[PDB]
Amino acid sequence: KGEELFTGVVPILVELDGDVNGHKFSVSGEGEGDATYGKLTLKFICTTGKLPVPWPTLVTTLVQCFSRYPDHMKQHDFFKSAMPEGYVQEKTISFKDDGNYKTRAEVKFEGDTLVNRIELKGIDFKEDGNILGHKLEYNYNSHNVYITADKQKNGIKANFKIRHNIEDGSVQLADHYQQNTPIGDGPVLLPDNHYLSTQSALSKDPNEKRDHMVLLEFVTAAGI
Ligand SMILES: [Mg+2]
Repeated sequence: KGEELFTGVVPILVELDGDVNGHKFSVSGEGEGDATYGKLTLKFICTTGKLPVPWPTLVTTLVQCFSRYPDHMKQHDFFKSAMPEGYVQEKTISFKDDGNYKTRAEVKFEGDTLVNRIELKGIDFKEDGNILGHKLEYNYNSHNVYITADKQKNGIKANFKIRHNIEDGSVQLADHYQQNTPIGDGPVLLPDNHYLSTQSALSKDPNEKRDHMVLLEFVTAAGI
């Protein structure tokens, strides 16, 4: 069973390959997760130089297997149940009055390390919009990720709305439609309707000169 692999501190590697309106970029992330406290501590670096999109727009794309599922809700943890073979996570992120991100990721164990390999494709963004014009504040709000079962594809679906704070006090709504499917042919946990309560804190490393993001995240399952 997959939950046994998450009882302690597990190292994480995140690799993103992106293209937003022709602008190519790569992000490399390193850190660790401790599912017992639903804690994520990571440092992401833009390996290609300065990013053409704001760092907050990439948080949801950049490992829900580290969510803390209370003991009474363990039978509803799809994410850990798909491990070690892993799962495919596909998202369509629709930014209100702007373009969209279509992401495809494979989340799985590579030895004792949990890896998140992502391909991101962004299209139809406005040149001076909130995203390409870098008008988003370097912070993150607390959200609820509503999960439901997709018994047809032996996985789950998630529907949530992310609100990015704009520099003028307004908000940029980023509608998310998620779909997860297991890579392996082993039995997975099909959950009842519930949500993941998320809290994210963004910061910078004072000694780092490259474009980066330090992320402290806490994810807890609720709702049942
Ligand atoms: Mg077109």
